[PDB]
Amino acid sequence: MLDAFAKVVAQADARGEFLSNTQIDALSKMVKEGNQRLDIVNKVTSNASAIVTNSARALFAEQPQLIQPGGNAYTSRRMAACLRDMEIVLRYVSYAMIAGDSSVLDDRCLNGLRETYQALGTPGSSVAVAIQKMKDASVALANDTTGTPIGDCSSLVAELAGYFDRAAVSVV
Amino acid sequence: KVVDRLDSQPSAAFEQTKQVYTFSRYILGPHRAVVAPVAMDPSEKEVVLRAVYRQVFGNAYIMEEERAELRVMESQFLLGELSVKELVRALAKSSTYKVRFFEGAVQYRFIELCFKHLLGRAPDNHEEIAVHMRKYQQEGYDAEIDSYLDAGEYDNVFGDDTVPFLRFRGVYTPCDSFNRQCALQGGWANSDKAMGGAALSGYNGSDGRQMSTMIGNYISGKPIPYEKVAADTPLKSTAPNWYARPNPALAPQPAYVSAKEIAELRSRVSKLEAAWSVAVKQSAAAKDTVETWRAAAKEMAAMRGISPMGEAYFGGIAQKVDNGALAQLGNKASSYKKYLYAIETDEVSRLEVDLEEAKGQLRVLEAAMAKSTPMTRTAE
Amino acid sequence: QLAPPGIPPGEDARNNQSLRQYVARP
Amino acid sequence: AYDMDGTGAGSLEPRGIKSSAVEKDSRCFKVTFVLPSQSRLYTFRELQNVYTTKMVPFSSWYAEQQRIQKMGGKILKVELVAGGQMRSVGNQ
Amino acid sequence: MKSVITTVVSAADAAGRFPSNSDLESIQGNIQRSAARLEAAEKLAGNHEAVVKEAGDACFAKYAYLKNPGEAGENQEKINKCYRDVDHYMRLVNYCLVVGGTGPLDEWGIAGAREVYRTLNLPTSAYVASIAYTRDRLCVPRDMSAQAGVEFSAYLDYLINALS
Amino acid sequence: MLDAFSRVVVNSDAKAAYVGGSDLQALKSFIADGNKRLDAVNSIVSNASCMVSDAVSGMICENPGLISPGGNCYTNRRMAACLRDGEIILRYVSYALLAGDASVLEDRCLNGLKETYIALGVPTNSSIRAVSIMKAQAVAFITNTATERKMSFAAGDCTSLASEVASYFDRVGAAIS
Amino acid sequence: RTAYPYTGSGYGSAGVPYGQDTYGYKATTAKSITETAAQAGVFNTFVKLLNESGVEKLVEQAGPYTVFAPTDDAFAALLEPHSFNKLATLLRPENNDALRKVLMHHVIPGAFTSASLMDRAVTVKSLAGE
Amino acid sequence: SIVTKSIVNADAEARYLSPGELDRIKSFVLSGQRRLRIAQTLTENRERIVKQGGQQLFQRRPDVVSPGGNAYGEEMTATCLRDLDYYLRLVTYGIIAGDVTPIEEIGLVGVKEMYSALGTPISGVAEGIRCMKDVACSLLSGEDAAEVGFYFDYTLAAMQ
Amino acid sequence: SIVTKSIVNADAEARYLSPGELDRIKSFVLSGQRRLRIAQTLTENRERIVKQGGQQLFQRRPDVVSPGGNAYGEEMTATCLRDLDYYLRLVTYGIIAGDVTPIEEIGLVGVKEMYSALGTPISGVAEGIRCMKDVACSLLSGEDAAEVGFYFDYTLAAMQ
Ligand SMILES: *CC[C@H]1/C(=C/c2[nH]c(/C=C3N=C(/C=C4\NC(=O)C(CC)=C4C)C(C)=C\3CCC(=O)O)c(CCC(=O)O)c2C)NC(=O)[C@@H]1C
Ligand SMILES: *[C@@H](C)[C@H]1/C(=C/C2=NC(=C\c3[nH]c(C[C@H]4NC(=O)C(C=C)=C4C)c(C)c3CCC(=O)O)/C(CCC(=O)O)=C2C)NC(=O)[C@@H]1C
Ligand SMILES: *[C@@H](C)[C@H]1/C(=C/C2=NC(=C\c3[nH]c(C[C@H]4NC(=O)C(C=C)=C4C)c(C)c3CCC(=O)O)/C(CCC(=O)O)=C2C)NC(=O)[C@@H]1C
Ligand SMILES: *[C@@H](C)[C@H]1/C(=C/C2=NC(=C\c3[nH]c(C[C@H]4NC(=O)C(C=C)=C4C)c(C)c3CCC(=O)O)/C(CCC(=O)O)=C2C)NC(=O)[C@@H]1C
Ligand SMILES: *[C@H](C)[C@H]1/C(=C/C2=NC(=C\c3[nH]c(C[C@H]4NC(=O)C(C=C)=C4C)c(C)c3CCC(=O)O)/C(CCC(=O)O)=C2C)NC(=O)[C@@H]1C
Ligand SMILES: *[C@H](C)[C@H]1/C(=C/C2=NC(=C\c3[nH]c(C[C@H]4NC(=O)C(C=C)=C4C)c(C)c3CCC(=O)O)/C(CCC(=O)O)=C2C)NC(=O)[C@@H]1C
Ligand SMILES: *[C@H](C)[C@H]1/C(=C/C2=NC(=C\c3[nH]c(C[C@H]4NC(=O)C(C=C)=C4C)c(C)c3CCC(=O)O)/C(CCC(=O)O)=C2C)NC(=O)[C@@H]1C
Ligand SMILES: C=CC1=C(C)[C@@H](Cc2[nH]c(/C=C3N=C(/C=C4\NC(=O)[C@H](C)[C@H]4CC)C(C)=C\3CCC(=O)O)c(CCC(=O)O)c2C)NC1=O
Ligand SMILES: C=CC1=C(C)[C@@H](Cc2[nH]c(/C=C3N=C(/C=C4\NC(=O)[C@H](C)[C@H]4CC)C(C)=C\3CCC(=O)O)c(CCC(=O)O)c2C)NC1=O
Ligand SMILES: CCC1=C(C)/C(=C/C2=NC(=C\c3[nH]c(/C=C4\NC(=O)[C@H](C)[C@H]4CC)c(C)c3CCC(=O)O)/C(CCC(=O)O)=C2C)NC1=O
Ligand SMILES: CCC1=C(C)/C(=C/C2=NC(=C\c3[nH]c(/C=C4\NC(=O)[C@H](C)[C@H]4CC)c(C)c3CCC(=O)O)/C(CCC(=O)O)=C2C)NC1=O
Ligand SMILES: CCC1=C(C)/C(=C/C2=NC(=C\c3[nH]c(/C=C4\NC(=O)[C@H](C)[C@H]4CC)c(C)c3CCC(=O)O)/C(CCC(=O)O)=C2C)NC1=O
Repeated sequence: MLDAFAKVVAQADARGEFLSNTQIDALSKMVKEGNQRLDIVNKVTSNASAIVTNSARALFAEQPQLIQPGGNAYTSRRMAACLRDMEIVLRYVSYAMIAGDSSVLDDRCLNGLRETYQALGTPGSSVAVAIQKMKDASVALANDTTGTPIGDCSSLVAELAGYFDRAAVSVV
Repeated sequence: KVVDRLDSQPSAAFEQTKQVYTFSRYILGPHRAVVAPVAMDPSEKEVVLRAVYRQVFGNAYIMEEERAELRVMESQFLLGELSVKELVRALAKSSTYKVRFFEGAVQYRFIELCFKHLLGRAPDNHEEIAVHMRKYQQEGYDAEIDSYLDAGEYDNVFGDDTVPFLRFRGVYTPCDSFNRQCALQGGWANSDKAMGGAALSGYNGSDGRQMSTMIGNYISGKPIPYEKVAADTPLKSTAPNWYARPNPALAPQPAYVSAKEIAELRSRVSKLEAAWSVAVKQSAAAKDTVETWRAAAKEMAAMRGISPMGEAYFGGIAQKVDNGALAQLGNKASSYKKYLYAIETDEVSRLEVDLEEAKGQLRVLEAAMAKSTPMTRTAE
Repeated sequence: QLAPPGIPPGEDARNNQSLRQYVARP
Repeated sequence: AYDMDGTGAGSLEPRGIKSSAVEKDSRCFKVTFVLPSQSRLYTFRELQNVYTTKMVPFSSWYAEQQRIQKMGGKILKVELVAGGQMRSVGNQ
Repeated sequence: MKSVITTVVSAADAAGRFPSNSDLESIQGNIQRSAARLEAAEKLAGNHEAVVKEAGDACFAKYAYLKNPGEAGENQEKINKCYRDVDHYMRLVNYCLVVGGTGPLDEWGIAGAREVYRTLNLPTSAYVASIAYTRDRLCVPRDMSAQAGVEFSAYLDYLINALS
Repeated sequence: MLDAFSRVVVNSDAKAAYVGGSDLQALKSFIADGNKRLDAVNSIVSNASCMVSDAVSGMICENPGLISPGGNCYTNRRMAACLRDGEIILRYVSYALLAGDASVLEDRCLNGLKETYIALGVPTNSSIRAVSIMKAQAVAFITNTATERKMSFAAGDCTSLASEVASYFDRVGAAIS
Repeated sequence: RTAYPYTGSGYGSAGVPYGQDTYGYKATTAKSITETAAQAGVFNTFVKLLNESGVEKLVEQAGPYTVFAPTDDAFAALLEPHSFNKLATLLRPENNDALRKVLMHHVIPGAFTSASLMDRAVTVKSLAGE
Repeated sequence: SIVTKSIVNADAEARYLSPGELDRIKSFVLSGQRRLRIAQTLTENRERIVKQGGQQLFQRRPDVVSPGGNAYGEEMTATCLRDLDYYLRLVTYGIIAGDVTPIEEIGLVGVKEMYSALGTPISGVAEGIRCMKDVACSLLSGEDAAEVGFYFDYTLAAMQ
Repeated sequence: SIVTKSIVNADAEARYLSPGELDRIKSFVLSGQRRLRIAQTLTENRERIVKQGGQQLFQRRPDVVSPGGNAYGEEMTATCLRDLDYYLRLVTYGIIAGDVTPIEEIGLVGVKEMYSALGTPISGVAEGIRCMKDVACSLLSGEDAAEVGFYFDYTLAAMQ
């Protein structure tokens, strides 16, 4: 686990180099973004229960065969384990958003998650549908004003969409 | 009562700038009052000295070889016993001034330059010009510079610490004298060596005649042509950069005019200003459709009032009456916005705008037709 | 997609290893 | 869909005028012509105006301009009022 | 007008100097302070008709003597020409925020207003009770940002200072 | 005229020095408290009109002899003049607060201001009382403790600016004294 | 009684025929660029160069152009010491490609009228590419 | 005018006017003195018609003048009676012309587009015309009211 | 349907569908899961969307239910809300069909002639559909409430 600032230092140390002036200014504008990054993380954790339980409700409506007897999410424990995995992935994606780096997300959330779902028999293509339903439920909740000053957050919301896409290809 | 005192009077004790300068062209351009403060830095003694050499020499260009005669009277200003009105007295009495504007100039041209340089004022009428000639013939050049400055006019306008500027006075005592000022300060990029012909008449730029045009307009009281007031003028240096719908700018005199297209233009202004006389008369009474019913519609709507806003249930449902001054009358935001679009919507204003676009085109098409015998023509 | 099993991502040791002593990763 | 699908001599469709317009072409001319009837003196139909100025699509100008010539008409002017010149794609 | 650029080119041209280093430095401050005051000009462009309506009837609720016969609100034609004047002053403040300084309010909205309000007997307290109302309705995080509300309420107070 | 960055060059020129790492410390403090300075000058010119009539009318309510026959604020020609020069003094004070140096208040405005008032007949003891009332208001707006006008700032303290501007008003209170 | 009547027949009309002559869609009286210039008698050198250089083929196309044709006195003003140094070699019979690039610079795509250019600064690309 | 409508029908057939179509014009021009009297007696009763005809409109439709209605305020009811004055003017044109084509081309073609763009209830406009017809017909004899009643009723149909 | 308009359009030219026309059919069958779910969410909120929509309509238009209005009385207001149910049912057909052609062929062709004959103000039916759009758009997500609102705005434009 290393953030976006330590990712630059880890690359410079293997070269034996100081950080040049064009690299410090690329890091001084990450500080300038700053408050806009913490506004995104505040908005996806304050609604973190609503992101999971709405995207789950919209996933068994499109795929009703998951909750039929014989489906992978039919029982009390198999339904609660379905909502559990979505909260874990959403937890680690917000860790990578506050870090600026997807290192913590694939260190300890995505390593072996694909081979876990093959062992259990869980359809990993339907798990990817659930990550994408949590993606746009939190992308749309990032770019609404609602107590924030007006400005451009377009590069940070594109960064947050990249973590949801990385988790959705590392699962199937 | 709009203005209360002119600029020819001293300023009152309760104002910073004068009143007639506040809505004149004074606020819009570079012809303003530069004042020397009480204690001057040597960098901001140049800001007062560059403004003097602009005005008193009339955008002539003093080379540094010929600024060397002025270092004696410059330093007497930089010390601080010569005020600005005493610096310009010695600068007018200089040698580089008398070579430029006196020793090749007709006596009309020298007085109208002294009216432009020492005062901010083109020469007003003729007997004022005549009395200023009638000191130089009797008292010489020396006392005649004390005529412009040691009268009441210089003290009331410039005092003793303002550099002279071309005054945009507001009130002009003949209205012709506004035209003289625009014909004398004729351009930011101009100077009296060019306008007086004092470079082309002589040898290698020296030995010039400083001869005047517009001499006859002083004696015979005759207006200046409008081209000399609108094409090369202080009004283009102090241009307000408005949107003006009759744009006052003089268009360039075209090559290839023809007497056919002048006759169609001359006719159509007579169609427009005859229509304007019969449309102005038609208006002010019966222009408005909803005006004869206004007293009948104002006597019908004067009941059912709800003081605590939110009445008029009309059944049990609720209605949201607002008691604003505008909406009580039934008006909207488009009720006051219609006054802004009355330029391409009114019939009395469409005629007058279309009339004066045409007399603009006619005044420059006619004047290009004042050219003659070896003219090559066109087929439109 | 993901780093090899066990390797902490972004903190590899073969980053700037020269060719003359580079060891192929099993 | 377009008039240049290869139909020519020795085909099943009768020989007619073929245009070089694309499917749903949107180029139109502006023409002017006079076209007398030359048949009213044995039909006795009503009298009609024969001086015409109208906008005609590119897709039909070959057939129309070739019909006005067969029937003795005279074309006085023609101009392109809609469309580009030597455009490769974008005439649709 | 009076902008950042026009003051540093007219003080230069009075001296005879090229655009110097302190000139280009002042135009950099036009780049930093830009997005604050271009954010209040756009809030005024899309919400002016609701501002002018609310600022206009504050003039007549406060002074209801204007609607008497004899005064400057005696019919529907003068009342429409009252709300029109508030929409002129509000449109010039939007022009001042776009230019950068007090260019448009000086030459188009102030220079002569002390004269045309005396002859036409228009009370000027009725003008400023409409401008002071909008300055006091500004809820500085709701309406716009906090730095836009500084730039907005600066020209609002510049206008009240000129009419009073 | 001068400002803050030009005083530290004029001082470092009679000693023929470069301006190096020690003299750069008072200036980096100046450029870092710059947004506090503009926030204080904005808070003064935005209330400039109402401060002067606050002050001239307070100069009357404590001294009724200024509106008496022959008093220096008797006609409308003289009462308006007292409201004019109050606005010039507040203008030249707020120039010096923006620059950071009273080098412009003391050579344009205050240089020769005292002897002018003697040639006119302006009482100096009452014109001190006007600037003193204006000092109480300018330190009230900077510290956001005006009782009837709350401007909206970010949270912090501007006590040094409230004391830089109090010395500017005391120069005017000492020059025409 | 008005100033600007409206055209049309029948009830609710003003007494002015449709289109001022009962001609809703009038025919084009104007002529081509190459012949409206040859008719004026002052674009003599210009039109002769368009025919000799080959640029006349695209000045007749239907594309809305805005030509800036120089008067015959303009082509006779090229005898200046400065401008002669730049263009005196275009008189050689082998420099036709250089003449086409100098002529095609005056054909602007689009119909820019003198009233639409009032107080507006516009930048476009000529038919030469600059 | 029926003279205009009677010639267009003949030119479409490309023939002279039939003997019957000529009887239309002489029977129409014969009644010219009568139509001038009818339309003129309505012209002298504008305020009594458009005002009485308007107030009755404000009792059968009290919402158009209430808060939120289209004609709420001094100005919207002033513009209210302006429309009524337009249509009483057009009805007198149709009486002298012997046709409804004056009313049709002025105030009936595209009327639903104009009023829909203004937010005005077209059903409330026709209610004011039905109220002006009763005031108008009460000042004329039954011989005349039955004749002028057709021009009022023809506009009501097109306005629905 | 999207498929129908592609087949009839390529029949008028007497040719096969092009790859650009077949991509629109592939792109449409891919969104079939989202369309069947959005239509289901509206069908489950009939009584709320309809009752909620007709409740707001009688506050913006209190005259339609007052004495004299078209929908005056319980029986009339019942048929009032009956019409809103027709257009809510048609909107669910358009969301599932992939286009607005079911809304047009059922209840938009001749709608102004139908409502002008019944005496109903067509401007009130468009106001009642705009109120149902706000209620239906408050039960959906960010992007699913945007497209469903477009099907409500198409019906109002064609109803004016
Ligand atoms: C709606 C989600 C889809 C789904 C989920 C589902 N998952 C499970 C079971 C497990 N999930 C894990 C996941 C993790 N373990 C970890 O350590 C981490 C962080 C690194 C994650 C994300 C594990 C270990 C299990 C098995 C153990 C357990 O029961 O907790 C199940 C239950 C499978 C079963 O047979 O019990 C479901 C249903 N399945 C779906 O159908 C949805 C598409
Ligand atoms: C993009 C997500 C938003 C948006 C964001 C902006 N926020 C801006 C400033 C700002 N943001 C926060 C939130 C954050 N910072 C924190 O310290 C904490 C909690 C510890 C959180 C949750 C704060 C506090 C601030 C204030 C910073 C300040 O103003 O001093 C901002 C820039 C401000 C501006 O330029 O106006 C932006 C753009 N704005 C948007 O439009 C989208 C919706
Ligand atoms: C209503 C709340 C006001 C009020 C306003 C009136 N103004 C009248 C005339 C008027 N106003 C102006 C200034 C205005 N015009 C501009 O172009 C601009 C800025 C771009 C401004 C601020 C002018 C120049 C005029 C005269 C020409 C005109 O009619 O517009 C007016 C009519 C008075 C009269 O006709 O006698 C009224 C009623 N009156 C009030 O009571 C408060 C102050
Ligand atoms: C002392 C008088 C006040 C106080 C002042 C503070 N203001 C602070 C920050 C601040 N002020 C402004 C606006 C200012 N900067 C400009 O560029 C212009 C005009 C062009 C002005 C008027 C800005 C932009 C800022 C920075 C914060 C922001 O983004 O809004 C401030 C914070 C210290 C600092 O950032 O330097 C203080 C303490 N605050 C008070 O509470 C007293 C009453
Ligand atoms: C008002 C009824 C007119 C109108 C007048 C405008 N005049 C403008 C400037 C101006 N006006 C005069 C006339 C007047 N001043 C005099 O000194 C004398 C005689 C001694 C007279 C009759 C003059 C000479 C000038 C120019 C002087 C100056 O500007 O200082 C003016 C401003 C135009 C501008 O700012 O560019 C206006 C609007 N305009 C009208 O629309 C009505 C018809
Ligand atoms: C460049 C246009 C090529 C290309 C080559 C890449 N090489 C990568 C890593 C790498 N390169 C070398 C050989 C290098 N080291 C040496 O000492 C010498 C010669 C003296 C050479 C040429 C090694 C041994 C390695 C691996 C060790 C390391 O990571 O530093 C590399 C990154 C690969 C990766 O991280 O997976 C690239 C991308 N890159 C291109 O795109 C074209 C094919
Ligand atoms: C008001 C608080 C005083 C007061 C003031 C009066 N001043 C009168 C004339 C006057 N005032 C000034 C001061 C002002 N002008 C400047 O240029 C500067 C600094 C740059 C300042 C502060 C001057 C120079 C003059 C004389 C010249 C002129 O008026 O332009 C004045 C009129 C006297 C009279 O009418 O005879 C008054 C009443 N008087 C007071 O009693 C309080 C204390
Ligand atoms: C150009 C800039 C600009 C503005 C400043 C506002 C001005 C403004 N504010 C409100 C409207 C409002 N403004 C507030 C704000 C407040 N009320 C309080 O009691 C608090 C003191 C304060 C918070 C700062 C509230 C609560 C409303 C809604 C209730 C109301 O209208 O009073 C309205 C009515 C319409 C609306 O809701 O927007 C308008 C025009 N609009 C603009 O376009
Ligand atoms: C006899 C007449 C008479 C007066 C008029 C007042 C005038 C007056 N006000 C203040 C004191 C002040 N005066 C002002 C001035 C103003 N307040 C504002 O908000 C406006 C901008 C401006 C009025 C238009 C301010 C801001 C203070 C500081 C306290 C405060 O009001 O918040 C002081 C000095 C300090 C004090 O006394 O506490 C005086 C003399 N006093 C008098 O004895
Ligand atoms: C029987 C008398 C007669 C003729 C000849 C005629 C020609 C004619 N040629 C046309 C186009 C055309 N004609 C050509 C011809 C040529 N391109 C070249 O390079 C060669 C120089 C030339 C072949 C010799 C081209 C390329 C077009 C299409 C122009 C375009 O699409 O831009 C068109 C436009 C309609 C259409 O193309 O379908 C007509 C009407 N019409 C007539 O009534
Ligand atoms: C002769 C053919 C003809 C007609 C009829 C006509 C009508 C017409 N009615 C108008 C407005 C109006 N019309 C009404 C009408 C009504 N309010 C109600 O409650 C009733 C249902 C209804 C009848 C009184 C109202 C209130 C306005 C003003 C709307 C507004 O100000 O926004 C306007 C816009 C302002 C103007 O008068 O210029 C026109 C042009 N124009 C024509 O050329
Ligand atoms: C699927 C497309 C479609 C539509 C829309 C449709 C409408 C329709 N609306 C009707 C009546 C009606 N419609 C309304 C409507 C309204 N009243 C108001 O106040 C509102 C403004 C408005 C909308 C809610 C009323 C009151 C009636 C009964 C009229 C009466 O009984 O006099 C009737 C006659 C009775 C019936 O068969 O139900 C039909 C057929 N039919 C269709 O096939």
